Amino acid sequence: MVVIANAHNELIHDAVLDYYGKRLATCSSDKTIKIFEVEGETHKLIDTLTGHEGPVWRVDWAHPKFGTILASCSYDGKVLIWKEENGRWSQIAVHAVHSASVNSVQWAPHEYGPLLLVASSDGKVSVVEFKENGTTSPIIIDAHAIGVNSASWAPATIEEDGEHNGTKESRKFVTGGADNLVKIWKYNSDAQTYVLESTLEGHSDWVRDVAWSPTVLLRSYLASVSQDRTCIIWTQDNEQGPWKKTLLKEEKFPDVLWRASWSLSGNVLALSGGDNKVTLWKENLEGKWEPAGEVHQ
Amino acid sequence: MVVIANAHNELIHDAVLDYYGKRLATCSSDKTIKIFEVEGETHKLIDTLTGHEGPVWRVDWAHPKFGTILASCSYDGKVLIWKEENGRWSQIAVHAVHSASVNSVQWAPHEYGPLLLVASSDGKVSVVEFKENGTTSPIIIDAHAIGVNSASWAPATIEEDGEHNGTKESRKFVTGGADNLVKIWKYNSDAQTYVLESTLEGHSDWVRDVAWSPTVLLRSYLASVSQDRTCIIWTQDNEQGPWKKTLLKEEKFPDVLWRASWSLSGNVLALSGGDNKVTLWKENLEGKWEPAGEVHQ
Amino acid sequence: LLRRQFPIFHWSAANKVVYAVPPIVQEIKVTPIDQIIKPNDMLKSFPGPLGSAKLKKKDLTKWMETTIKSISENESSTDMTIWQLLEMKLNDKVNWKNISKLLYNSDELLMYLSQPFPNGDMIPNAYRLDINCQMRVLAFLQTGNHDEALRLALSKRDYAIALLVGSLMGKDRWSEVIQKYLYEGDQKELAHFLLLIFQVFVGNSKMAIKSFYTNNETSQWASENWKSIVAAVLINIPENNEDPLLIPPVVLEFLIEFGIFLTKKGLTAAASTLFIIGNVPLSNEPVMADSDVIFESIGNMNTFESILWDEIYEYIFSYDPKFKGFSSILPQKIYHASLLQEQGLNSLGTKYTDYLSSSVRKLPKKDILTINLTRELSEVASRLS
Amino acid sequence: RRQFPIFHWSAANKVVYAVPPIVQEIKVTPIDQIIKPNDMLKSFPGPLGSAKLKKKDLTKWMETTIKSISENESSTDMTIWQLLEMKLNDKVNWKNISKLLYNSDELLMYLSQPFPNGDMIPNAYRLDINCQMRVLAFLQTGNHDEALRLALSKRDYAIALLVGSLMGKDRWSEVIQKYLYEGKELAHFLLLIFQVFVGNSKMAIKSFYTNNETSQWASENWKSIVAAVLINIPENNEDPLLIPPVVLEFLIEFGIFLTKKGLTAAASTLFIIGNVPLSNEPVMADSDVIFESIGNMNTFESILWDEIYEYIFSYDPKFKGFSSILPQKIYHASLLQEQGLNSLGTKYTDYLSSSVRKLPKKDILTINLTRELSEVASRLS
Repeated sequence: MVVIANAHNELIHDAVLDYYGKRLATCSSDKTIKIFEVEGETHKLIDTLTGHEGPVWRVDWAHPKFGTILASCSYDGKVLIWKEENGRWSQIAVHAVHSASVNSVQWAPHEYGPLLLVASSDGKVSVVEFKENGTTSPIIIDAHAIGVNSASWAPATIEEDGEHNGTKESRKFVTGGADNLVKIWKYNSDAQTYVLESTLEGHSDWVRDVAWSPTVLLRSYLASVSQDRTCIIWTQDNEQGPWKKTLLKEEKFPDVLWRASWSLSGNVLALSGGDNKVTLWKENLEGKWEPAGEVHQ
Repeated sequence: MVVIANAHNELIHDAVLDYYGKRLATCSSDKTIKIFEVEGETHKLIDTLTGHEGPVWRVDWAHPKFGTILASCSYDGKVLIWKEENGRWSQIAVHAVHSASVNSVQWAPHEYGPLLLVASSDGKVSVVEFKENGTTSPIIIDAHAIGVNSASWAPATIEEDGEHNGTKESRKFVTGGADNLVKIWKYNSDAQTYVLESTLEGHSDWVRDVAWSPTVLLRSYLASVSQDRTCIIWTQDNEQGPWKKTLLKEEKFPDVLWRASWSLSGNVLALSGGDNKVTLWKENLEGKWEPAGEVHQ
Repeated sequence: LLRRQFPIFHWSAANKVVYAVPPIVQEIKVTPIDQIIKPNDMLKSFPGPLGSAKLKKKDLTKWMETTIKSISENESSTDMTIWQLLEMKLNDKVNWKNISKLLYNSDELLMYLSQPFPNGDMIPNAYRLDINCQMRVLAFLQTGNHDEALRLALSKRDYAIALLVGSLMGKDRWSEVIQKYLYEGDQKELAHFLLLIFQVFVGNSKMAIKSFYTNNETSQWASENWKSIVAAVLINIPENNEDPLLIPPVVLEFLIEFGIFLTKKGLTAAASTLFIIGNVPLSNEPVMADSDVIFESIGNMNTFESILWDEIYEYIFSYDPKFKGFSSILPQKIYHASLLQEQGLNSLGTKYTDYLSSSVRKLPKKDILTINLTRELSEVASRLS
Repeated sequence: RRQFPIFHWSAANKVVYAVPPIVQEIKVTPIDQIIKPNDMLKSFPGPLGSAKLKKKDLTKWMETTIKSISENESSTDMTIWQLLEMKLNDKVNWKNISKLLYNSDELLMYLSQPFPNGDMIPNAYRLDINCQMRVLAFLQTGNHDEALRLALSKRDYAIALLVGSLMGKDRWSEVIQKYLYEGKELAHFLLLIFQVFVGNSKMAIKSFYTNNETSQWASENWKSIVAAVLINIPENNEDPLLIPPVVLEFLIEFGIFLTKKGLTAAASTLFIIGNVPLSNEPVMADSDVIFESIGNMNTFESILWDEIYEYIFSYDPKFKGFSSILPQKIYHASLLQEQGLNSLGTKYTDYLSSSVRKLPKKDILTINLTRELSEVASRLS
């Protein structure tokens, strides 16, 4: 097993393997990103990335067909985009539109091209492209009252296009805000922006994370995670129908819940909590969620 | 109504209208036949026919298409045949084959041509043609033991011819004898004569007459009449099946029964009895025979 | 005896008769046939050959009214069931209720039912499975044991569950349960009637009726009360607005099976009534496979009623467009024409021979029946000129 | 200002996590030191229906799996497992299916027990001569309703049943109820059995919804109920696998009810026996309940059961796969990827490709499945 001790002297907020599992990216209150090479059981520091002016909260890798590209977000309200060329790292883009902390950044399904979803404490969400061959332009929407803690893409899907009797793609994402709400957003070519599809109420305190399952199955799954110490699982039988709400388990968790992440096949849910434990969950025959393993080290 | 008093000074044994009901023929123990013209309510003697050498028992008219032809039979054992031409009568033929009284003579269905059925006390029955354009020849069969009192043609019918997969006609007649029996006869081309089809037992004394109904219906009807003072009605559902036997009425008649004759349509039966009364009979819905009129004058 | 003067009587083709009747010098008389055979206005008034398309359903419907009136009025004792039955079917003014009431006037019974009836308590006089036996029956059924379940219900005389269990096993044992309930224990005839009604609407009319043959006591009852029996069955037929003339198969079996029984017991008018209601075709073929009984004609084929009834019954089938006619009665039609000749009705006579000609020429020219009918038809036709 | 756990999945069958101590360590390990692959998915005989398939491997695989599962975990309800095994074998006798749901043999001892056959006092009612005459006269006048009313008011349920048979299944049923309930669970059971084989299963079952006492009984004893019905089916040698229409109706109606009470497993058991196809179209017109998958779709059992159930339908050459479960098949292939089973993985993506391309290239399901299939396919190389 690969162990990395002391990647930062300060708090580590995120660590993410790239697609081939041979680079690791880590980020800290020390305002830096670090890129580690992982080849077999060994590891080595490749480069430290400086640029942010406050703690870096999250990072996300872009799909390998776009090359070797990382995105970072920070308390300083900026999103930075980094590329690896001929072994060396550098900064290639800056997304600086928000007037308060940027809490999450996430690359969209590769079907949309290199495109970013960005969530901020200023209450807004932004979506901007990455290009080296052209001019970009952000779409900025007012999402949540007190602030947005998290935003996550739904999988690419094709839907029926009525107005023209053909097929159009439906781009959706989900957001979670300091207003205790979860919201679904859908791009609308007429409005030229993302518009509110649904408002899901269930939590009694800030929503810290939302993760839309990449399940290839027809039903849709969302996991939302709150400071109310609960995890809500949202399902939708039909693209155009209502959302079902279900508590992962009937009783409050011991501490606050922080992150939620689905496995690639979309059946396993891993929860990061305040009790400093990661818990895995999956459905039984009757559809009830049950322990699927743990990491409590 | 036409009344003829004193047609003969001796017993009158038979009187018969021709087909058009304009000639009457009467015959007597005085050995003669008389022919009366009947036009309207009037009548006149046309001719007295002499030739027989004993009482003349019966006469029968041939079908008009053969012309105006009478047949007579007699105690003297002869059958005489008479023809009317240009108003005047004469004798045209003699059938003299039997060695005792000839008791009945009857013309066959016109389908067979001018053909006679003859019955005798000598126990035999003969069948002979009448022709003026050719040579005749009698068929003579042993019919009943002690003697034959009556013989009557069955209607002309066509039957299935198996041997050749086609149609042939079936010639039948019925006889009644002093042996108390009734018998059906059927011509057989292979045997070149009439052969015994069935022997119907039922009477307990001489059979005086038998009459085969000319009914156009499928079922066959025979009336036999005996000195046992009863009348038996014989039916046959199928040309090839058994004969059903039924008493006309359940109780003996007052005297002996002498003649039986079916109406042309074949539904009415007229009985001549020893009580010197003629009774008419016909079937009710249930098929029981019931009075249909009387003549007792 | 040969020295004795005997009566003489002969028919002529010229509608004359000759007879001589020795006195209580012998006279011979020649008189027209009708001074001896009193003719019927019936045959004379009948609206020509039905089916002949110069026919208007008018003349016929009115003719039946007239005839039926005169007949019953002049002879009250005459059973008019068949007359009136054929009239109904001719009108489409026919409902199973109407036919039922024709067979048997039920109004007598309505009086009885209006009479006040005790709706009070009663002492237990029957049996019913207790909790124990009830459990046994369930367990028996849970194990698929129909036979053991029924045996137990019958041995405790609980005919309710017996019937229920019996329904899982087919009409056969169902019927046996009915018998045991009724006859387990004067009230003799009550059971017979109820038994039959319940058998018919289950498909056991064959079984039910076959029982008569073996029991002389119940066969006398059945043949004596056939009118009310059939009437009971018909009036219990479930109403069907779109199928007013659709006999339910189980009722059809009953009519034929029972119409056979009646034939055996000598009652051929009754039998024919059932066959008519059942719309059984007139032919030479047996009405049922396992029987030799034939529906050849309505009443004795020689009777005038039979001639007319048979032709009317044929006309009724004729409104069914596919229907081609009853060959089996063609002989009777020719015989009909022959009867018109004897009554000096040459006019209507040719109306028949002519119609019958086209009727026969539309037959297989080589069939035996065809060939005979042609000859016989010629003979009658000849006589009518 | 607090150190939190970290966990992320990788497309490379690796995982990254960090768990704060009770200097913070980050670990990267193969997904199987976290998740341990069931031998179940690994041993399953490739894609069924793929014609490189021999019905051998499957029948044996079910035996093995069923043995290991029950042996290692006795508490696991094996009804569905064993039911699907039977139907897979063609050795399908209704009696065998019944005995699987509930074993009636426990009753055979009670039945063999000695029973008092002593003459009894009267405890029921029966029409006297008078009433008996009235009933006849009523029938002679065509009055079914008045005849039945009289038989019921005198509590003579025998003639009541008889008269009732002249009037249709409807009032027949009502008589059954009155006879049973006039004066426990015994009645409920008998009532249902007699209703089913008359065509009143719809009526009989609809009654549960209104009575909380009888609905609790029905849902609690559904196994023995269905078993009673099946074991009472008339054996037809000509066609043994065909289901009596009135029994098919009952199964679906009964299933619907079970679903309405969240007994999805029980419902699926009935839906299988009745041979209800897997699809989105509401199995029954009068209701919304659908049969989308045997048990929860996200479970491994469901993946396998669903594919096995499909294979069984495949016997009939006319039959052409299911659509509603295609997503589940792709999800299956995805699950193989995560368990590093790229081999069997492509066996599925490949088969599924031809499977999908045999659909209208204009449909929503087609385009989506195509995209999703590409993504998984890409990941497997």
